[PDB]
Amino acid sequence: SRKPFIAGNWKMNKNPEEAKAFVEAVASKLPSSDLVEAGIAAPALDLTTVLAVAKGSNLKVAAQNCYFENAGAFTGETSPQVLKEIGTDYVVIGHSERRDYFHETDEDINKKAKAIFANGMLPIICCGESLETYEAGKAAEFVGAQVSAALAGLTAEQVAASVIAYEPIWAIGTGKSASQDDAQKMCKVVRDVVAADFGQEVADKVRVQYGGSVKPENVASYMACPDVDGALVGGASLEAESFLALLDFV
Amino acid sequence: SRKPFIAGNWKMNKNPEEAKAFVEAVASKLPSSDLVEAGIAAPALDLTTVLAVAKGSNLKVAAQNCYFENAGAFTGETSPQVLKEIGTDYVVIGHSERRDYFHETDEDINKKAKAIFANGMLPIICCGESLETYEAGKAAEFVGAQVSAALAGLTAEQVAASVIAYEPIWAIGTGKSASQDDAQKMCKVVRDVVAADFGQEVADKVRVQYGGSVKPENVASYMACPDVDGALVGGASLEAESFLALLDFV
Ligand code: NA
Ligand code: NA
Ligand code: NA
Ligand code: NA
Ligand code: NA
Repeated sequence: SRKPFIAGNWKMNKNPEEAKAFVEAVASKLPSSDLVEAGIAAPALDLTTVLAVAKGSNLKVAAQNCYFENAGAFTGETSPQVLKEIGTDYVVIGHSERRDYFHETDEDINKKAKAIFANGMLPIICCGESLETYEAGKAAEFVGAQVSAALAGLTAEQVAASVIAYEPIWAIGTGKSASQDDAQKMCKVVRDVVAADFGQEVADKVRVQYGGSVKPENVASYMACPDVDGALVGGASLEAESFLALLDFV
Repeated sequence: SRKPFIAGNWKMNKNPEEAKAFVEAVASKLPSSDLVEAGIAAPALDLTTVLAVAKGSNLKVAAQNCYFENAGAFTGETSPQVLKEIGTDYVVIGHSERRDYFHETDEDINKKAKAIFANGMLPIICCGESLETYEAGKAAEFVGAQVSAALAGLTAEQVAASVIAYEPIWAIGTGKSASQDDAQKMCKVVRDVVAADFGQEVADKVRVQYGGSVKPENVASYMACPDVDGALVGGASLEAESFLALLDFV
């Protein structure tokens, strides 16, 4: 019985005042912690603000990226050590946008996952295949390799506590649309990979989120699929009213 | 009559409480703004804390990097619009470490400079040649090209208000050392390219910092160089006592 987890990725949106207003509007109105886990991945500029207002609530707080060293000569980078000290719960890593624009590799993601656990936090590891890979019938192999690479070297206990988010990158365009069948098939691809590398017992504990489009009238249907344990939500997490609406399924 | 500018680049160091304690120890002890401009480039996690503690002082506040769009689907990026909204003065762009680890290009830097001005802040534009380029005898040409690429499209008034930091990359972690002679030579190369592109009047206003090994014991000797207007200082800016000691040359 894996606990569902809806994480809202604000991406590069909101200043601290806007972030503050959002958390004040949502933190005290989330469903009970036993029913669903709810969190926000906020910009680094906004984190201390989000954490202060989220204090005493069930809203989990995630960073959108971090570097793989605790400190040093890495101008412009966010430390996982500092993230932990300020009270951050999760760190999103390997998001499609970072693997794209910012050249992040499987090796960087693996290093980040290790750094995040070394700093007592939990990673939300993103994966997903391109349109080209999808059209070539290679989604399962590509995603499988990504997942395996990211987890290599973690302990069984660390794997069991990780979150993995599957993004259907191929469905961003015009002529492609993802369905519940896609979410289920791809979330199972992730879990089977974890099973092959760490065993079925570990695989059955790791949460796998769907990162494709979910809406209030469909979120429940997607989450009810056997291998889908939550959602990494983009645009719909930017408004309090919209984010809260995605927690209705519980 | 170019006002000297010492900027302490903390790089990926300090949590918010550490950042607050530092500002508390240096804000009220800085020299008059008429003598020297003093700033701190702090991690994004610490910026709101630095800004609030520095409020009312003459301590300038800088970000260590930002993206070139105000908002959007850029997971993990720091917005220049939010940097302005919180009150940031400067943004360091093109630092050697980012051009290295994150493959940042001259095109990225040019877009960032424009974004920074569009948002009402000032850039600290970093440049500098590799050991290979240095050994090839092509330092002047290489650095000149970086400066020209970074400033292309900016107005003469924007260039006059910009800050450019020459980093002797060939003498950072290579077993080679750079001296006051290299600082003067290379800071003049920078100013000469500004003069060529925007006229000598503009060039005589742009502040060119040195980004090599500067310390309290030797800062005065570098500042005496006619074309050196400051320093973008790393390790020596982490301790309060040491940062203040970089400001006593006037
Ligand atoms: Na499910
Ligand atoms: Na300000
Ligand atoms: Na190096
Ligand atoms: Na050196
Ligand atoms: Na000088």
